[PDB]
Amino acid sequence: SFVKDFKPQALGDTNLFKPIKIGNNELLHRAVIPPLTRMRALHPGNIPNRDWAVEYYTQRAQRPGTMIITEGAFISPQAGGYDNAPGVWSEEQMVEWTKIFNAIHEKKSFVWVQLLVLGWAAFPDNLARDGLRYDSASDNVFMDAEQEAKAKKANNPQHSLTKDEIKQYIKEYVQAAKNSIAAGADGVEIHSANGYLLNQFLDPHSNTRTDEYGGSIENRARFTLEVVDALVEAIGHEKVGLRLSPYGVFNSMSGGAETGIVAQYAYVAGELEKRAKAGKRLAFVHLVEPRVTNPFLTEGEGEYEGGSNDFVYSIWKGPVIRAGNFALHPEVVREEVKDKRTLIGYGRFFISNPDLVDRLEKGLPLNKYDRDTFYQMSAHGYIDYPTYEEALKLGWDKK
Ligand SMILES: Cc1cc2nc3c(=O)[nH]c(=O)nc-3n(C[C@H](O)[C@H](O)[C@H](O)COP(=O)(O)O)c2cc1C
Ligand SMILES: C=C(C)c1ccc(C)c(O)c1
Ligand SMILES: [Cl-]
Ligand SMILES: [Cl-]
Ligand SMILES: [Mg+2]
Ligand SMILES: [Mg+2]
Ligand code: NA
Ligand code: NA
Ligand code: NA
Ligand code: NA
Repeated sequence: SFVKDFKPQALGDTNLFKPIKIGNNELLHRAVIPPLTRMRALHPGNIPNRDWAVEYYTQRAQRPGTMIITEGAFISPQAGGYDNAPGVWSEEQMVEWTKIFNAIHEKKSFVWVQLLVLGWAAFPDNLARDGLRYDSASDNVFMDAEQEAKAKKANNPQHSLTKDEIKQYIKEYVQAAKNSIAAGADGVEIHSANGYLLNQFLDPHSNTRTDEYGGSIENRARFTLEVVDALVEAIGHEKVGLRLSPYGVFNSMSGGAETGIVAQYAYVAGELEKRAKAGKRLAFVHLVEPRVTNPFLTEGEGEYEGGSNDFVYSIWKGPVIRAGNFALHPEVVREEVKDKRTLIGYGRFFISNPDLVDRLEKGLPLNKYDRDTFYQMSAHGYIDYPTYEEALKLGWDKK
């Protein structure tokens, strides 16, 4: 069905429908598919779904010139811990990714691989089964009681990374980025948001380290920036973006309750701008808005009103993608895109609307999403959401 009480607005008369170049890609509009974990990869081997993933991405690539960021993809076994999320370290994975990238490109759209390392958000028992560590910045602060207890029961207590282990992750990010480009991706996004490993280093709640990787703003940012630099060197700044969620609380990050949080993220933005001014400007910075501090919560819940991401624009002077409860708020998007370097990521409603871009241009009703199938091993709720035309044929204008 369509979302019941939504009053759509046509956004075709806004900068959402003006072209923009991101990295090497000439986008034809500024509605971006942000990374969306869907848990259809198959075990063993974290293989992108051999039956459905091509079709899923093909559907969502249908508007020419769309930028798609993939679901988070693990850079190595040690970076993982969800059996049904994909990786980008093996030949068998890349065979499937190549098909996905080719399909997106045949629709004249673009694809950026999000590179994911879980840290304390991983399942410690899956890691133990596979002989892998359960990693984070620290060893004395935990995501939650259940994770701590699972790790202990698995004889895999949370481990504070050594400097050598950090270097090994950086090597894996580099190789994963290389693999992505070689298989045909247009670029990569470094996931430093939503409480995953890099964010666990950025945040003073999760990072209690006293070495060069914690204990100050500069030190907490060090791992993220080392990954940025390593990828810029390996595949070029024009093929690298970075995702941040300054106000996020998902995965037990601090959010605005931490009075130093804006400074921490302002420092990162400043370091990116310094690199840009020195000739190595990232393709984009992707920000999760305080509009959504926790994406498990229905739109309108978990909104933090005590902060804005606008500070980033005073610092970083390149493209900015913003995501968080924008599909139901065309009035907010209409104002944000007046800034000429702002793109809008639409997450949950791109799950349920493969033709979302047409619907945004033309002010059409939106398909309601089905949260129950966000992570199910099924084509249902993955590749069977209708286009607007198909929905009319199903009678959804009268449901
Ligand atoms: C099912 C689901 C999966 C997600 N997976 C990812 C992910 O892999 N990487 C990531 O950075 N964010 C992920 N997110 C966060 C989204 O990219 C997005 O920031 C968030 O849902 C807010 O935007 P929205 O209100 O348009 O959905 C996910 C969100 C949902 C609901
Ligand atoms: C909001 C959710 C459900 C989510 C899932 C996976 C990742 C990598 C993420 O960043 C966020
Ligand atoms: Cl509804
Ligand atoms: Cl799992
Ligand atoms: Mg110990
Ligand atoms: Mg159901
Ligand atoms: Na309208
Ligand atoms: Na099938
Ligand atoms: Na401003
Ligand atoms: Na249905």
